[PDB]
Amino acid sequence: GSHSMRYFFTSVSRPGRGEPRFIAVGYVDDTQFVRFDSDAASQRMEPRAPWIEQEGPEYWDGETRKVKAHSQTHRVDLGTLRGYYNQSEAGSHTVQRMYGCDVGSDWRFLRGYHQYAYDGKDYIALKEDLRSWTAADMAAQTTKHKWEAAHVAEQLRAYLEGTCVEWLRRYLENGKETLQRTDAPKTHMTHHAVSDHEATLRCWALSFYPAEITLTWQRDGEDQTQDTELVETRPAGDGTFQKWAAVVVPSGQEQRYTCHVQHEGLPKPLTLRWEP
Amino acid sequence: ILAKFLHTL
Amino acid sequence: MIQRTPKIQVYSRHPAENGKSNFLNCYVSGFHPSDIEVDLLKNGERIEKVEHSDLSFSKDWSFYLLYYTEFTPTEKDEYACRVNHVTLSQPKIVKWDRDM
Repeated sequence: GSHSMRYFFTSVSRPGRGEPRFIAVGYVDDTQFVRFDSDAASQRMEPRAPWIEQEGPEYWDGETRKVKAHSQTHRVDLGTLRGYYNQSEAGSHTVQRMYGCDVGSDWRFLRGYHQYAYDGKDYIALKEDLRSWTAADMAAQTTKHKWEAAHVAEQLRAYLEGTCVEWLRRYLENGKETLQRTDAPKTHMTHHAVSDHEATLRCWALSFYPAEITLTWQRDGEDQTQDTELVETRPAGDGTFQKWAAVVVPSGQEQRYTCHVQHEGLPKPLTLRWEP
Repeated sequence: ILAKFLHTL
Repeated sequence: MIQRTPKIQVYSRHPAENGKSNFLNCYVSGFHPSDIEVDLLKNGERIEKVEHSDLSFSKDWSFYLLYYTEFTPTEKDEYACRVNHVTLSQPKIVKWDRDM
């Protein structure tokens, strides 16, 4: 399957005093591998996976230097965006950036990403061709003019199609025994009597990686969305994920219902039925 | 690894 | 000035059995802005050995966080997650239901 590398950057201005709070996280697929937080003591890019620990102290020097230049760029942005939107200094405000590359199952360049939001709303994003920009409003149109002038898109394209892709490959190779493994979900079904005539079947997917999954209920071979409830897929806290889906059914009719589970780690889709 | 430069808006 | 109220799930990392060491999680998502207060509670009282994940966010720019602490469930103990956020009138409390 495909793989992604992504970085996520959040900066929250502190109006009373001092510079903005800045947090950066790096991910390979659904696995966080690095981070920086401006309010931590180390003031360094820190490892969050055991496999990135094998990088030498130059790597940590280079990634610390870069991530600090990143927080300064976002510090300067908060102040430009305050003026652009003509906002006061009493208000806290937030910028978020995300960038990265996706590779297919041959690990070649598939797709690149660089997006930027202000106060939780789109501001500017690199289009999927990587040579032009989507600006959401006129302030962002001003930024787009400046970045066209200074050939920014083209630097990004070198990074997204080149550096990002080569470092992704290298991580997949050094985190191999976790990143290139896929953990199929451990599934089961529970029953709970609502009342004397209604019953609830809940289908569980536990312990799976990566996070993408689908759970579908059927009745007598047909999709059923009515009288069901999905939960958002949630992290277990040990690198794996969970999710469940449930359906309310009339008592005695449990065996009409089947739960179907699809996941990259399951050669074929799985089918659960209450009746043992 | 991170991008080498990040331009101000 | 666009505010999103956090969703909350409270759950264990493993199938919950009594006298067996585990992890109580409170996963908070879909909120903006990022400032948020999350506490785990044990029979109402706040637990202090509580760690949490590094702030990140979804493709709609809403934030999410995992708060967790080690615990061993027992027959009588009741657990809960307590969230406050500019968005809420006062704290939303969600009980740990084991089958969820």
